Amino acid sequence: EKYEAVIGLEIHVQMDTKTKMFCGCKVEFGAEPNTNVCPVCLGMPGALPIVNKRAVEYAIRASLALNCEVHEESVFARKHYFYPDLPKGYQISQYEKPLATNGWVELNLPNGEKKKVRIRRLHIEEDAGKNIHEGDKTLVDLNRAGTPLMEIVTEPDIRTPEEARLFLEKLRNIMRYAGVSKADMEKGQLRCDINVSIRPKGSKEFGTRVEIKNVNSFRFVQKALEYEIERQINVVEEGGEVVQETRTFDPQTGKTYPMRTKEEAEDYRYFPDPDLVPLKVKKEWIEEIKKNMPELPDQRFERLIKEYGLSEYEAGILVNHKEVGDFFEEAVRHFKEPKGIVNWLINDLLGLLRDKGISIEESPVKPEHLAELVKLIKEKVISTKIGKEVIKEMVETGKTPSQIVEEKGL
Amino acid sequence: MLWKKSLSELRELLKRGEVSPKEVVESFYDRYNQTEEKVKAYITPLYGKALKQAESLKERELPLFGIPIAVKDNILVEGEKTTCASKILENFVAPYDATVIERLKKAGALIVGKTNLDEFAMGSSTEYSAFFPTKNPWDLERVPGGSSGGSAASVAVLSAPVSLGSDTGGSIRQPASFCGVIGIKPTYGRVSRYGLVAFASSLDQIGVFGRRTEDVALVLEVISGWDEKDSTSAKVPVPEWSEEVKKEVKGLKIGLPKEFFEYELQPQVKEAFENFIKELEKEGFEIKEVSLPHVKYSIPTYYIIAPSEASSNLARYDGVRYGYRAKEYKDIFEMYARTRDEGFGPEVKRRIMLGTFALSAGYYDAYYLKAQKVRRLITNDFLKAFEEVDVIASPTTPTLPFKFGERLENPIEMYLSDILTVPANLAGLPAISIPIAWKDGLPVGGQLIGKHWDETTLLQISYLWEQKFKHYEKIPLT
Amino acid sequence: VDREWVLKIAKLARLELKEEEIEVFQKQLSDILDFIDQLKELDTENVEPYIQEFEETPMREDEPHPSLDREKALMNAPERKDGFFVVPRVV
Ligand SMILES: Nc1ncnc2c1ncn2[C@@H]1O[C@H](COP(=O)(O)OP(=O)(O)O)[C@@H](O)[C@H]1O
Ligand SMILES: [Mg+2]
Ligand SMILES: [Zn+2]
Repeated sequence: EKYEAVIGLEIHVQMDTKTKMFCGCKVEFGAEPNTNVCPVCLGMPGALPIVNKRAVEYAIRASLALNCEVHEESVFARKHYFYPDLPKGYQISQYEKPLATNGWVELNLPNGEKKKVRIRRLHIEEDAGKNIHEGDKTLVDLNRAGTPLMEIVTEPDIRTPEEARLFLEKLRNIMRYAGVSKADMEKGQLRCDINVSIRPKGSKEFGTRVEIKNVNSFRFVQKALEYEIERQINVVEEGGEVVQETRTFDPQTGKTYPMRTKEEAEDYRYFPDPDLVPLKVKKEWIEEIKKNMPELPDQRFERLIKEYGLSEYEAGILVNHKEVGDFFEEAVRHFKEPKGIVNWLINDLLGLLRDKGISIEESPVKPEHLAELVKLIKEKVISTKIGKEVIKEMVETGKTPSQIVEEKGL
Repeated sequence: MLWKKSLSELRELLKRGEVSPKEVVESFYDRYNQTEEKVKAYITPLYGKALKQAESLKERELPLFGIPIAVKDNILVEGEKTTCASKILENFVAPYDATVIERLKKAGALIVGKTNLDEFAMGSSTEYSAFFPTKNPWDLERVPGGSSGGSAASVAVLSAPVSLGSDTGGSIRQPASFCGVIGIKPTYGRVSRYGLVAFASSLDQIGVFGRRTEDVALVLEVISGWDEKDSTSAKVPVPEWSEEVKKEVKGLKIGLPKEFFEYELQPQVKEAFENFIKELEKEGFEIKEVSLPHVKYSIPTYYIIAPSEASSNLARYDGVRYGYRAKEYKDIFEMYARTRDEGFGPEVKRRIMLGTFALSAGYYDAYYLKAQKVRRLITNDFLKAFEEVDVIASPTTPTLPFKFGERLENPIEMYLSDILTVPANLAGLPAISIPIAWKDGLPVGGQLIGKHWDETTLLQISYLWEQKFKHYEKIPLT
Repeated sequence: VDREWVLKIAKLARLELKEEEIEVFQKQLSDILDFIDQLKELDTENVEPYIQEFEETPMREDEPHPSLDREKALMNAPERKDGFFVVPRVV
């Protein structure tokens, strides 16, 4: 191919706090419209914002996990625009003087090579509410207004639709491991806006940028990107110039579309919120969060390979789905046969749970039961043939391996 | 005559059952009915409701037990309209109480009404009330000042003894001056702005009007102090001001800014001020010239900062969650833009346009950011002058109360009312206006600016001045 | 300052100015902009923008506070439906 795709992403990550960013109302999914709501988060006259400490703590933790420089002073700024889901006529975020800057994420590519995607910034900001359209009216639920968000912006370091997805998957897994956010697109906990340009191969200049908004799954960002890259290459080699715009993606058609409205963006009239003093983050607090950092996926990966002698295929599975690794390690604790346990976990249990449509957190086979079953196979109490029969019913019932061995004869 | 009595006189009477809360309210209610048709201090009189609230008021040892108090109608009082004297907020029923109203209620006070103001507290005369002008009780052809016009006026006629206003660039002091009453704006951060409809967040402060320094010192003590609902409220203990006003500190010093000599003053104001200072000199105050090399820049600075914050803070009045909404519109855009053009008054609309300009990229650096820097230069003038002196004095106003329509022609002529008042808001300093003379039938205010957190001294000098000059005895409208 | 300017600024601000206002605000704003143009004289390289003094950033524990009763939250609403604020549809 003659060309090269240049891709940057803008990710909004919802923080797993109990409380909103600037008031004490609950953050929770699927409440009754306008119940978790407030003079503050409702943009009522006279109402003042108060910074959530855990929101701050989580955003520092996320910054570090993304290898960013955390800035000891940062400033909340007002971002102005008029829209029914934005109560105050402005969004409180950060601008100049964000929390974190100059970070990176490492991608592990299929071909086995590792690549870096830079994090340009991470800043703290509050969410807007949600609109529902019904007839000639819009219905506004402000339950979500003021929910804490980390806005994460990438440098245009991504080169491939697959890389874009892999980035998004790693970002999600880091957030989950760090414990800062559940980060599932399904529940609106992670949003992603895509920016993409093309470029003659090996060029250092930047091509004209198209923005694709409201792509709702990691798979859809790959699909959107797959098509858009094709679209732009067509335009350029047909002798045309690619035009700078925002576009939408239809999951049903797998295509990107320009917008009917030629509506240009308006000046945000940014300035430090005068209801708030600068966010001052002590070095001592960064140190404390750094020292007490949960274990991160790249670390866990090398640890399992060592501590348990798993293959890179095995550890990858256990690390890419954290709760599988957690299950494994709680099982290996009850019976110190790691090789046998991964086998029966990957080759047997996982597939059986998938079929019944049940997550590993909620499986009838507890780590004790798998460790126990693998014990009977190792000690030659039962055969593999019999072991595969009992695991199926373990999943079916919830009874211990020893329970059903007795109930049916050894 | 009861409404003619101070809070000290009223408290002794209430504590010993000689009078009840209901009678107090009834007294001021009458005086209200005597005066209101001429004055027009209130948007929403709540004497009726206060009468009923008085019946259940029983614990006499509460610091403001039976005391009626007027409140500016940009401070939220739960269950009653808070209009900010705007079409966009008439019929807005407050869903919660400002922190100060909570604190007054807890102290036994009785909210007796919502007071008239310039719309959204922008103006110096109250003429910009979207409903009607409040008039100066000492000459009803004259303005009471602004924006807290009605709070000053009602304290002046004694339709209430004590009153809450707010001060963004002189909105308590100026009205205090014009209406011949004591009015203080405390240090920025001393009183919570929770429930205060925000104009300029970095400049706004609730404050107090009264006729006796003790009345003012007590109401201020009650409403002041840290609020968790306000990030800008200071975690600083509130001084026992009621016990502190009556004390006398020896060898205090007063600064007269040299740069203020260049300010155009009406001869009557100049004369009244000179005499205030001479008389203070006699009582043993040392009088010194100070420099504030940047003060002259206060006005330009304020009229960049204030409009800017105002355009941001008024972004929320939109026809979506509360208040006024235009009747005819084809779009959300029209709904927005029509609601606002129709709901906002002219001065408000003027500062919104100016504000969204000053914050616009391309102009932000030379406008708002620049102004916030000059603002530090102006604050620093004060901190350095406070190394040599204890308070800074000047007239509160360059002129005597002016006539209706006099400063509506060019908007700028209204702004120039604020030239002596805005520097204290910029520096975040407390400042008091006390009545110093009566000239051609009209009140004249003397202003004292204090150091951060030094409301005590401002109040002390106010107490000493009233003993020499008993301005609390001058009652307008018979 | 232009008619174009007045209209552009009012758009940003969501004011649909009446034709009477456009002409008045042309002169008034021009005047005010000349009026406040005094600050260039001053040197502010090496001056920090004003912030109020504070030792630590005021923060709040992550503990739920009782929300506003939905009835009170909606009572002032120009139009409400089924727990929702109602506005003309947006695209
Ligand atoms: N030519 C380009 N091709 C692809 N992505 C780009 C290009 N230019 C910018 N981006 C991406 O768009 C996002 C932000 O774009 P930028 O213009 O830097 O900021 P903004 O437009 O939000 O002010 C970043 O993720 C960045 O990587
Ligand atoms: Mg954002
Ligand atoms: Zn809230």
